[PDB]
Amino acid sequence: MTWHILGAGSLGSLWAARLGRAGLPVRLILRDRQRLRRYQQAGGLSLVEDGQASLYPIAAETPDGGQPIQRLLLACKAYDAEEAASSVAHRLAGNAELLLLQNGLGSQQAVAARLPRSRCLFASSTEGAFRDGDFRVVFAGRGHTWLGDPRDTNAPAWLTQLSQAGIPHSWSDDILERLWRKLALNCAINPLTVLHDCRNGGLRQHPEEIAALCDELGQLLHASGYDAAARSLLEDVRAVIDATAANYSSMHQDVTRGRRTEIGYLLGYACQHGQRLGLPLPRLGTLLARLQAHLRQRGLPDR
Repeated sequence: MTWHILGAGSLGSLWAARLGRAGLPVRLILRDRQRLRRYQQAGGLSLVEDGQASLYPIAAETPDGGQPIQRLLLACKAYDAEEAASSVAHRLAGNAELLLLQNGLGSQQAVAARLPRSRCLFASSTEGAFRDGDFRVVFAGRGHTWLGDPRDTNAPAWLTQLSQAGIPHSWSDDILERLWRKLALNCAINPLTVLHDCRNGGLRQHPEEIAALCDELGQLLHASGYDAAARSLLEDVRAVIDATAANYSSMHQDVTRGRRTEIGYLLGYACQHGQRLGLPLPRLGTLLARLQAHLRQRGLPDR
């Protein structure tokens, strides 16, 4: 019944604002008591829509106290997901369901294995949101979220509550195919944007590099049972480049801001998966090696 929100991701606050303002029970799970004290001083969660700011006084708490968690939304970086879910594992009720809003792959399976008695649903979202302060989030762009569970493919009954809160979603009976579509899309664009220090539109000047990457990424999708994604991957990459030509990729923004990237769940996960299939991916291998060396050169982690 209650929507417990864990993680400091921008999407978690956007979900919490829409869920709470629609009359659904929502409870924020903040990091520590110091963070809870500052949230109470701010008075609630501030959402910015088209320049207009609104204050949503959602109830909040810390992982140690509170009621049993039956439904948890995990919205954090992929490298923080396992550590975050384990901080509230003592409050999971057995019938608990987890909605994992992490980019890439790897962290979802790690959380699912760490919490065997809980149901971990996978999510892939295109909604844009960024933080402008400790408890202030800007609704940057409308998007769509795909939900699914590889272990239990039947849709839950609470999906209609998301419709009431205006959260666009679709239940997919093969959520792994959706996550692989977006991961292969990330590997073809973001690594080159960091190495070349350019906007996504600048990748038009490297057509053969894009084609060779999608070639190996297409073989990786074919070897994993995702034929439809592999055939349209190249034109899908071309469409995203033209649609986001003036934008800097999310990984380009992470590096320029001196922060850790999610490479361990994007290009690093792809090359890892190709090795397990015995599928050689040399171009992605050197691309991964150049990206890791690029990160280490600036004191940033390479995983």
